[PDB]
Parts: sequence; C-alpha cells; structure tokens
Amino acid sequence: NRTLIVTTILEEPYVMYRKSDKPLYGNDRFEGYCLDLLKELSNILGFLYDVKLVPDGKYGAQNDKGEWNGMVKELIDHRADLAVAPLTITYVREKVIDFSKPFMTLGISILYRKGTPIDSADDLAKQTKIEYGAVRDGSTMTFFKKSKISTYEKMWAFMSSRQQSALVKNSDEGIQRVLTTDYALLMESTSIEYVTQRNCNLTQIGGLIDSKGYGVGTPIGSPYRDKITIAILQLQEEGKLHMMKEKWWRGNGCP
Ligand SMILES: N[C@@H](C[C@]1(C(=O)O)C[C@H]2OCCC[C@H]2O1)C(=O)O
Repeated sequence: NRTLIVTTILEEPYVMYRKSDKPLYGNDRFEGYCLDLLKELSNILGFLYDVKLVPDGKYGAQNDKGEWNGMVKELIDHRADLAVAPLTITYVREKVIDFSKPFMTLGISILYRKGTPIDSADDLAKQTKIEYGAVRDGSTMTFFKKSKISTYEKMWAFMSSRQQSALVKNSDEGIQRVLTTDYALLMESTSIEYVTQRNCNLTQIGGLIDSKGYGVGTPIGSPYRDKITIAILQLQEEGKLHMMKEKWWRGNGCP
C-alpha cells in the first residue's frame, strides 16, 4: 500500500498551479489534464500518490556522456514510480524506460505569426532572417539534433549555432519570444492548438512533421506497468480521454 511518487512538470493546460486565496498544500496545489488523468488512474487501479515537480524542470534528454536528466532521469534512478505529464514516447527513450499505450496523439509543428508567406519547415530552413528554435532538452530538440534529414540537419545547425541563442528554457519563454520578436517556435501540435486559440495573431505553419503520442512513464520492469496501460485503454474506450481533452482545451476560439 505504498504511496507512489509521481514526477511531472509545469505545462499548460496539463499541469498548473490552482488559483485560490486559500493557501493550498499537497496535490491540491495542482490541476489540469494530467492531474485529472492521474486521478482517474488512482481510482481505476486504487493507489495513493504524491505529485513531485521534476527538480531540474526538464523533460529529459541524454547529454554527451549518455547521461539523462529531467523526468526520464527521475524514473531511471527510481526516484519516481511513474511520470504523468505531456511526456513524448520516443524510440531512444524506450531504451531506458517504459511507456503506456498513448493517452494523446500529436506531432511536431511550427508556431508563428500569421499573415506571412512562410508555409513550411523548408521555408524556415532555407532562410535565416526569421529566427527559430525549440525547448531545450526535450524530444523536439533531440528530434532535430539527431535527424538525418537534410532539411532538419540544416535547421539544427541554425538553432544550435554559436552566432546566437535560438533555444528556449521552456514553452512560455518560447511563446513570449514568438509574440515579441520575429521568431517561430517548433512545438508539439496539441499545445500549438491551445496557444493559437488564445492568441489570434498566431497560427500553425504547415502540418505535423512527425506523428507520435504521450504516454505514462514507469521504470522499466514496473509492477504497475501493465495495469496502467489497461486503465488507459478503458478510459479511451469509455470516451473519457476525449472528454478530458475537450474540458481543458475548450475556449472562445478565434474570429
Ligand atoms: N513533449 C516533449 C517536451 C516538449 C517538446 O520538446 O516538444 C516541450 C514542451 O513544449 C510545449 C508542448 C509540450 C512540451 O513538448 C517531451 O516529452 O520531451
């Protein structure tokens, strides 16, 4: 009857600080898609838990020494029983940790101002006037860093160049950069949808350049590993995941 440690990260509208004049403590301090998800899992599988924000505020990437950081690291060193956040399922990650069936699908795309002639990653990679980058130490950064596709290698050379600092610490910083300067942020599509519907001067440029999903993470060889995936299929089957997405993404839109 262990009380599980859940590693996660701040990211709208997956995990956010609950607004209240009543100083909150514990898991009550947070709310969002992922917390509703963790709550469902908690009830479907009957387990206790304590939400812990990843110390370094990173999603997780492997440096030069093959050393991991972020939530991925927290799982590897068994400092967390599971990770419940917008954690991207990737091949390189599956080498060191486990992922449940996906609870949400998405893909890398481009967030930029509207009304410009830019229409694709190619239009971005061929030029240098418009600055562009991604969140440091995330699956999108490594996608470009390790790509063998000519276009993306050229983009990585630009966003990682010494001439400048094209990468951003987190999504907020990236978004602010797009709104105040001539910058395009390569970001995952479900967040681009969220951001553009709340910033009508912004838009997605082109379509998704890859296709993947978010899954619950657990240390390889975890006893919960199978139950988690079962509960996910149940939530998906019952239309529950769809309801949760709609609940947190609902808004006035752009007209
Ligand atoms: N899902 C990524 C993190 C991130 C990315 O590297 O694209 C950063 C953050 O960017 C905004 C959308 C949610 C997050 O995606 C990951 O699991 O590493």
